[PDB]
Amino acid sequence: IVGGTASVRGEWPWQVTLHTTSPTQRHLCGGSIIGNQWILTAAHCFYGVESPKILRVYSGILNQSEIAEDTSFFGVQEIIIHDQYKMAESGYDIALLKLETTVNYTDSQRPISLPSKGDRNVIYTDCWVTGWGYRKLRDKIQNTLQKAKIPLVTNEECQKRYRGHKITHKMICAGYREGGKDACKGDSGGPLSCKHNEVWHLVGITSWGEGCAQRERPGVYTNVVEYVDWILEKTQA
Ligand SMILES: *[C@](=O)([C]([C][C][C][N]C([N])=[N])[N]C(=O)[C]N1C(=O)C([N][C]([C])[C])=[C]N=C1C1=[C][C]=C(Cl)C(Cl)=[C]1)C1=N[C]=[C]S1
Repeated sequence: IVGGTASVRGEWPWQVTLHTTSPTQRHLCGGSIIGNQWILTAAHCFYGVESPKILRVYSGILNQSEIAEDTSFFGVQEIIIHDQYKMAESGYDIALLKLETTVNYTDSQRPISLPSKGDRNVIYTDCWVTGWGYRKLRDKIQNTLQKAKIPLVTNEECQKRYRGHKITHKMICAGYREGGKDACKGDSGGPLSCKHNEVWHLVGITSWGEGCAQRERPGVYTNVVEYVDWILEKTQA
């Protein structure tokens, strides 16, 4: 996260850090608890990933340093990538992680509510992007979970900032005209959480963008509300 600040422990209880154990363990992407055994994240996070066996999901984390060899984690039983996904910039950058065990909800770990189709006309004015991602284009994973408030921008506007791409209705953008605050490398798969009516809603999934926090270059996120039926379909046993 660029231009953000340290989060308060348990402030974003649905936020998980997805680690890979290959070649040595390291943070790979962000993700969001949406079910007792379901993590919603970004499909592009799995480039090269051949098996769920090398994945480890850690919940209730604030600092990466909390994560050691003796720290409990959730194994991944299945990786479900949208069959229409090809690359981040094209869309359908969404994926589900079916955990090998169920998450016991608590103040440090609980699920975030999915947006409702009737919530497509709502104007979210209190959105935040979070992650252990880069603070600078060429930096490294951050120890403490960062947060940044970022206003949403209409797709028409986003399109103007990305004339080389096609911004579809299954995408949603957020950023400041002058940049300064944005998601960056390592925040991918993480949530774009918007508080509406005293309830936090998973509005988007950190997907892509040109550089980080650049002026006139909003971050592009997967528009979650467009995938509620897909999510129901893939999670319904
Ligand atoms: C994600 O942490 C980052 C988040 C960056 C979002 N940036 C922003 N709001 N300014 N994701 C990517 O870098 C995704 N991605 C891209 O955004 C582009 N953008 C073009 C316009 C330059 C290109 N390629 C990717 C991409 C990166 C990595 C993989 Cl493995 C794949 Cl398949 C695509 C992370 N995503 C992966 C690791 S960190």
